[PDB]
Amino acid sequence: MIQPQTYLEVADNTGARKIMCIRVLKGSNAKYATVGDVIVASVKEAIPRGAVKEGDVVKAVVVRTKKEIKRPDGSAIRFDDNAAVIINNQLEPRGTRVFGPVARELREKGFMKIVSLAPEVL
Amino acid sequence: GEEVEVHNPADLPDPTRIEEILEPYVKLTIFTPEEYVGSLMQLLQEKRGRLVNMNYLPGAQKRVELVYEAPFAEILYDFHDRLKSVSRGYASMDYEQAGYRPGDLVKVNVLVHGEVVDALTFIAHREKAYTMARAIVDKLAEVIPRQLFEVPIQAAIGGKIIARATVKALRKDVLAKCYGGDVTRKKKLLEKQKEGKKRLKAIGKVEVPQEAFLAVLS
Amino acid sequence: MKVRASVKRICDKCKVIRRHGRVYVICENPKHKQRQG
Amino acid sequence: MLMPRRMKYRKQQRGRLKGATKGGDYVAFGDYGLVALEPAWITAQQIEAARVAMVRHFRRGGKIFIRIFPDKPYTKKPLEVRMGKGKGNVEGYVAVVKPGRVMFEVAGVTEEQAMEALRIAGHKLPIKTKIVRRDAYDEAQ
RNA sequence: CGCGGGGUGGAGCAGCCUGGUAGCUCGUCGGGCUCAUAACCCGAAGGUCGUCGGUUCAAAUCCGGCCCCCGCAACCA
RNA sequence: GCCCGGAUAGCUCAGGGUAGAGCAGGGGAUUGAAAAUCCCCGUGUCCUUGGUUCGAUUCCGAGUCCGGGCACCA
RNA sequence: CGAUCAACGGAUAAAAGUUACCCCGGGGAUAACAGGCUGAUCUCCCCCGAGCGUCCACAGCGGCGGGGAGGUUUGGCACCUCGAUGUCGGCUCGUCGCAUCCUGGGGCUGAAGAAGGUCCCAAGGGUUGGGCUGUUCGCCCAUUAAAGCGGCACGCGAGCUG
RNA sequence: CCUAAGGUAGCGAAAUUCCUUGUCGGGUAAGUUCCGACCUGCACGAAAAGCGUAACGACCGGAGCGCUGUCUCGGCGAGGG
Ligand SMILES: [Mg+2]
Ligand SMILES: [Mg+2]
Ligand SMILES: [Mg+2]
Ligand SMILES: [Mg+2]
Ligand SMILES: [Mg+2]
Ligand SMILES: [Mg+2]
Ligand SMILES: [Mg+2]
Ligand SMILES: [Mg+2]
Ligand SMILES: [Mg+2]
Ligand SMILES: [Mg+2]
Ligand SMILES: [Mg+2]
Ligand SMILES: [Mg+2]
Ligand SMILES: [Mg+2]
Ligand SMILES: [Mg+2]
Ligand SMILES: [Mg+2]
Ligand SMILES: [Mg+2]
Ligand SMILES: [Mg+2]
Ligand SMILES: [Mg+2]
Ligand SMILES: [Mg+2]
Ligand SMILES: [Mg+2]
Ligand SMILES: [Mg+2]
Ligand SMILES: [Mg+2]
Ligand SMILES: [Mg+2]
Ligand SMILES: [Mg+2]
Ligand SMILES: [Mg+2]
Ligand SMILES: [Mg+2]
Ligand SMILES: [Mg+2]
Ligand SMILES: [Mg+2]
Ligand SMILES: [Mg+2]
Ligand SMILES: [Mg+2]
Ligand SMILES: [Mg+2]
Ligand SMILES: [Mg+2]
Ligand SMILES: [Mg+2]
Ligand SMILES: [Mg+2]
Ligand SMILES: [Mg+2]
Ligand SMILES: [Mg+2]
Ligand SMILES: [Mg+2]
Ligand SMILES: [Mg+2]
Ligand SMILES: [Mg+2]
Ligand SMILES: [Mg+2]
Ligand SMILES: [Mg+2]
Ligand SMILES: [Mg+2]
Ligand SMILES: [Mg+2]
Ligand SMILES: [Mg+2]
Ligand SMILES: [Mg+2]
Ligand SMILES: [Mg+2]
Ligand SMILES: [Mg+2]
Ligand SMILES: [Mg+2]
Ligand SMILES: [Mg+2]
Ligand SMILES: [Mg+2]
Ligand SMILES: [Mg+2]
Ligand SMILES: [Mg+2]
Ligand SMILES: [Mg+2]
Ligand SMILES: [Mg+2]
Ligand SMILES: [Mg+2]
Ligand SMILES: [Mg+2]
Ligand SMILES: [Mg+2]
Ligand SMILES: [Mg+2]
Ligand SMILES: [Mg+2]
Ligand SMILES: [Mg+2]
Ligand SMILES: [Mg+2]
Ligand SMILES: [Mg+2]
Ligand SMILES: [Mg+2]
Ligand SMILES: [Mg+2]
Ligand SMILES: [Mg+2]
Ligand SMILES: [Mg+2]
Ligand SMILES: [Mg+2]
Ligand SMILES: [Mg+2]
Ligand SMILES: [Mg+2]
Ligand SMILES: [Mg+2]
Ligand SMILES: [Mg+2]
Ligand SMILES: [Mg+2]
Ligand SMILES: [Mg+2]
Ligand SMILES: [Mg+2]
Ligand SMILES: [Mg+2]
Ligand SMILES: [Mg+2]
Ligand SMILES: [Mg+2]
Ligand SMILES: [Mg+2]
Ligand SMILES: [Mg+2]
Ligand SMILES: [Mg+2]
Ligand SMILES: [Mg+2]
Ligand SMILES: [Mg+2]
Ligand SMILES: [Mg+2]
Ligand SMILES: [Mg+2]
Ligand SMILES: [Mg+2]
Ligand SMILES: [Mg+2]
Ligand SMILES: [Mg+2]
Ligand SMILES: [Mg+2]
Ligand SMILES: [Mg+2]
Ligand SMILES: [Mg+2]
Ligand SMILES: [Mg+2]
Ligand SMILES: [Mg+2]
Ligand SMILES: [Mg+2]
Ligand SMILES: [Mg+2]
Ligand SMILES: [Mg+2]
Ligand SMILES: [Mg+2]
Ligand SMILES: [Mg+2]
Ligand SMILES: [Mg+2]
Ligand SMILES: [Zn+2]
Repeated sequence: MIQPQTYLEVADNTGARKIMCIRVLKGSNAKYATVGDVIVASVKEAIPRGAVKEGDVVKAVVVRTKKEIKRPDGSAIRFDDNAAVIINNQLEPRGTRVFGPVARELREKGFMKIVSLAPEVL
Repeated sequence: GEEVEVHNPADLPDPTRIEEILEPYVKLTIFTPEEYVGSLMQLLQEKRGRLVNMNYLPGAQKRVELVYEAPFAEILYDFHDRLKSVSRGYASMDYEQAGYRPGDLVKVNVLVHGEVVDALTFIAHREKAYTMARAIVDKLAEVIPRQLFEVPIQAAIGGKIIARATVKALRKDVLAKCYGGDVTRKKKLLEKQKEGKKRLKAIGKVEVPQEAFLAVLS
Repeated sequence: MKVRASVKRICDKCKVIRRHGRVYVICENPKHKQRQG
Repeated sequence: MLMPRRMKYRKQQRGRLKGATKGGDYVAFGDYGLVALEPAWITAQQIEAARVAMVRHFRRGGKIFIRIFPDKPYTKKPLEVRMGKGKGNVEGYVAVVKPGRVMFEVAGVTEEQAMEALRIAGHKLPIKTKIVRRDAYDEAQ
């Protein structure tokens, strides 16, 4: 449940450590972004000599959220952070490792590359 | 003697002492089917290729082979695409270098706000250069940073401008609180602004952004 | 269609007719099709 | 465009626009003419636009007679200015044309050329007009 | 736009209250001094007075139009 | 667009009986050779196109443009 | 005989300013807001067809000139309101016009397709979130089918802000 | 040419800069505000003091962190009406 202003942890080795959401890429006036949605975001913190650097404007898919998502089996899942993986226009990760669990919803929404890179799909 | 105006139309020798600018030409052979020929020739005309030769390989009946000497630069983007499109695909092409040759070519300079932008100096054939200059002047108009003063954009074939565009002229609505009624109070603010734009026009060095170069040079 | 106040022959193959009060031009060249308005 | 070379007075009162034209009602120099059907102050810029239009039409051949002259100065207050403080400044000259007046005449030109040049020229003036052809009635005048 | 001032050799200024007369400094040009340049000395040219009109026997001058330049003003909303 | 004008040599320019000068050059004079100075010499398709004239840079058109006025122009 | 008593029927022989610290009597006889009348200016639409558009005046354009409409601009006028009709901008709540931003239907195209351009019909609904600035505007960022323009006392302070 | 004499140091788009959101640089995804600079100071300038200055300020700007019903966007609940 991400909206502009919200800070996300970046769960990949692109070099970004924190990004802030500047727009959720879903329709023309969507209020919120959940797991498997795409955001435009500003890189707020990065490690040196990374691939992305502070000030860059990037795309990213939400990979975990702190607000639980409700599943059609009747269950729900909740994570400790709101986190994202930086991706390109082809929805491909720009890094080569993803860190931490990710949500199973990423598979249907078309982020298979990210889903395999993950250490756990919940 | 001779040498080559290299990767810099700006870095010419002094067109004071000059007598021959040389294009690269090329021996260009076109295997069309039938009388797409009619289309083909119109294409090679505006590409300024001299028609040297044509020969029918008869049998049925279409097949014609056309030989052309054409400026090398006049292919390179555009041509192959248009060869293919006016001929529903059946036209072929091959070539080899075939040397150099004199061309009636002009140096077209591009100045923004009176200053010559070397980065945009090019070189064209006097049949076309106006239409070339009539184009860049206007695309540069749409991407230059609108200033506090109106910015002229110009193209000159050596010391004579041939194509002109103008950028605004961002201004302040100096009359915004003027519901008095007295025209003298609008004039007072209008005079001062007119005087200031003169001053900012005279000493106003505009720089072209690297984002504009990429926009004109696509 | 060309919708104008002054509709007129454009080429000699053009033909001028009256239609629903407005003056019309019809012609074998569709560019010349005009109704008044 | 025409204006008097010198004037006794710079500003003059508007006057009325009554009556048929006083003179200049018969074709006097050419073969065809354009005559006014309504009164008006025809401005110099208008006259110039009518002249040029017919000129353009006679690119090789033809004589154009301009038989109206803008001698009446036209006055206008500066914009956004209250009433008073004297009469406006001269901003142009007009010619007073009453109905029946011959304003332009063409000669040395085929009938078709003449009635087309005068038709365009009419389209440049603020008044309805009628194209006319030198008559025995002009000769008798 | 309103008020006031102004426009004169190439530059910067007198002259015009005041009609008849155009001056000062520098610059320019010809000559000298010096080996030479400047400084300096001698000699000369260059103004029809922004421009059109009027008044007058006569206009830089006086009066009006037009052009341009400078200063001041444009307030209560 | 508009009023005033203004497009004349590579450049900055003077101007109804085919137009020049500075300047850049190239060459030459001066010098031991240069700089400076000076001499000599061009292609002007008198901006482009059309017409006007016996004769057009000039005049009539049109086209593109340049410097000042108005006007659009947070 | 002393008058530029020239504010020239000539108030004293003798006279300038300032008030945002202000006060009273009056005036909608008279300005500023809004309304009205007008429509120069403004916006929009036409007429003419000179010139573009390799070719072709009218796919798209439209010199010089000409005719109108609107009543959103700046004004002109001074008609009700000065024993008071509270201002800009925002927020809130809208509703209306259509000269249509998107979406629906068309005609033309310099419309192969797709995507455009342009004009015709069309007002049912829709017409984002931010940075700057009091701002309305506008510029920028990120999007979007689109990020329309105007009227309603430049809608709306006995509804709020200030 | 004119003046009594022609504004020095320092400072400068400023509590001053009109034109003006001047230009350049910083900060922001985006900065008419802000900070640094430039100097074209309409109209800074030396006890109506000039340029600075540690500390101090319920003074007025600009930025970030923290934290929040200020807001997305409103819900519920309590008591006095
Ligand atoms: Mg945060
Ligand atoms: Mg992680
Ligand atoms: Mg940084
Ligand atoms: Mg008002
Ligand atoms: Mg027509
Ligand atoms: Mg038919
Ligand atoms: Mg009139
Ligand atoms: Mg009048
Ligand atoms: Mg009056
Ligand atoms: Mg008047
Ligand atoms: Mg008419
Ligand atoms: Mg002088
Ligand atoms: Mg005297
Ligand atoms: Mg001498
Ligand atoms: Mg010697
Ligand atoms: Mg005079
Ligand atoms: Mg006399
Ligand atoms: Mg005289
Ligand atoms: Mg005299
Ligand atoms: Mg005289
Ligand atoms: Mg006052
Ligand atoms: Mg006021
Ligand atoms: Mg703005
Ligand atoms: Mg008295
Ligand atoms: Mg009196
Ligand atoms: Mg009296
Ligand atoms: Mg009396
Ligand atoms: Mg007395
Ligand atoms: Mg008093
Ligand atoms: Mg006062
Ligand atoms: Mg006070
Ligand atoms: Mg008090
Ligand atoms: Mg006090
Ligand atoms: Mg009192
Ligand atoms: Mg009353
Ligand atoms: Mg009244
Ligand atoms: Mg009264
Ligand atoms: Mg009101
Ligand atoms: Mg009322
Ligand atoms: Mg109207
Ligand atoms: Mg009306
Ligand atoms: Mg209409
Ligand atoms: Mg054409
Ligand atoms: Mg056509
Ligand atoms: Mg109204
Ligand atoms: Mg009004
Ligand atoms: Mg009113
Ligand atoms: Mg009355
Ligand atoms: Mg009142
Ligand atoms: Mg009262
Ligand atoms: Mg009452
Ligand atoms: Mg706001
Ligand atoms: Mg509304
Ligand atoms: Mg409609
Ligand atoms: Mg439309
Ligand atoms: Mg539609
Ligand atoms: Mg296509
Ligand atoms: Mg299609
Ligand atoms: Mg479309
Ligand atoms: Mg269509
Ligand atoms: Mg609708
Ligand atoms: Mg709507
Ligand atoms: Mg703010
Ligand atoms: Mg769409
Ligand atoms: Mg917005
Ligand atoms: Mg209003
Ligand atoms: Mg209101
Ligand atoms: Mg209130
Ligand atoms: Mg309010
Ligand atoms: Mg009320
Ligand atoms: Mg306040
Ligand atoms: Mg308060
Ligand atoms: Mg001294
Ligand atoms: Mg000072
Ligand atoms: Mg100093
Ligand atoms: Mg400064
Ligand atoms: Mg600043
Ligand atoms: Mg100041
Ligand atoms: Mg700025
Ligand atoms: Mg910056
Ligand atoms: Mg940055
Ligand atoms: Mg930056
Ligand atoms: Mg930036
Ligand atoms: Mg800035
Ligand atoms: Mg600043
Ligand atoms: Mg600062
Ligand atoms: Mg001070
Ligand atoms: Mg002082
Ligand atoms: Mg002192
Ligand atoms: Mg002090
Ligand atoms: Mg200080
Ligand atoms: Mg110290
Ligand atoms: Mg301090
Ligand atoms: Mg304090
Ligand atoms: Mg901020
Ligand atoms: Mg709340
Ligand atoms: Mg409650
Ligand atoms: Mg309760
Ligand atoms: Zn037809």
